[PDB]
Amino acid sequence: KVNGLGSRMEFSWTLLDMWDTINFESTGNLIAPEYGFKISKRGSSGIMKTEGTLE
Amino acid sequence: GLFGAIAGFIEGGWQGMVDGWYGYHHSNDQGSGYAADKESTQKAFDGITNKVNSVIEKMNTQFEAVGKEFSNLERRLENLNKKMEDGFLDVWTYNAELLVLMENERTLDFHDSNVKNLYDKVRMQLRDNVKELGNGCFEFYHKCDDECMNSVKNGTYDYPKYEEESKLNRNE
Ligand SMILES: *[C@@H]1O[C@H](CO)[C@@H](O[C@@H]2O[C@H](CO)[C@@H](O)[C@H](O)[C@H]2NC(C)=O)[C@H](O)[C@H]1NC(C)=O
Repeated sequence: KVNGLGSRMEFSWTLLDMWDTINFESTGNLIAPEYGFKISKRGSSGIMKTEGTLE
Repeated sequence: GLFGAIAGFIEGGWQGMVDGWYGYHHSNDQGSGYAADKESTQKAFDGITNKVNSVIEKMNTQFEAVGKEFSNLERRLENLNKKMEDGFLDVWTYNAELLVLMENERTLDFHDSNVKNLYDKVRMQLRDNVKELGNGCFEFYHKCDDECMNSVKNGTYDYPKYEEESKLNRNE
């Protein structure tokens, strides 16, 4: 039991290209997205652990 | 050092000279005092600033992002990233430290060469009109003055003028 539940929710993701369609189809157990995220990248970066104060 | 001037046959440095890196000290009938050599000092300064600008400005920029980015599913790729980081760390540390040592050795020797060269420039001009004391000084076999001292410093000294007077006082 994690947070009381013995069940789990497994998430996956994808990048849907422009002018392209996505197709969800399920007879059960689907946890559907209500939202998507527009995205752009000039380059990548990193993730920093600090605990405090952006100035 | 390498050219034997600084901490060499010229034992100490001059606190009294704030004017430059290398200069003269004259002691005559008028009065004593220090004076710098603008040419040699400025040349050295230009070279030295060009030196530290070389070891600083020649370094490549390269935007990067150092971090973990690898889960516990992949501890082999973590170890790979760690080997790489440390590999470069060992390279840059060793190279930087030895660079600084070798460059400092060169710099001190460079200064030594400059003083020695000024000494030789002077001695070559004065010739046997003076007694080379060996401490970095020259004792005149004649009577020089502020008007004559400036002649020595500025590169135009009249040897045949003081030739015969110096000779007689030399074999005195
Ligand atoms: C998804 O939507 C895009 C438009 O937002 C569609 O692309 C156009 O399709 C029409 C009909 O054939 C063409 O006349 C246009 O030339 C297309 N525009 C583009 C993107 O150049 C696309 O067909 C849609 N996908 C489907 C079939 O659902």
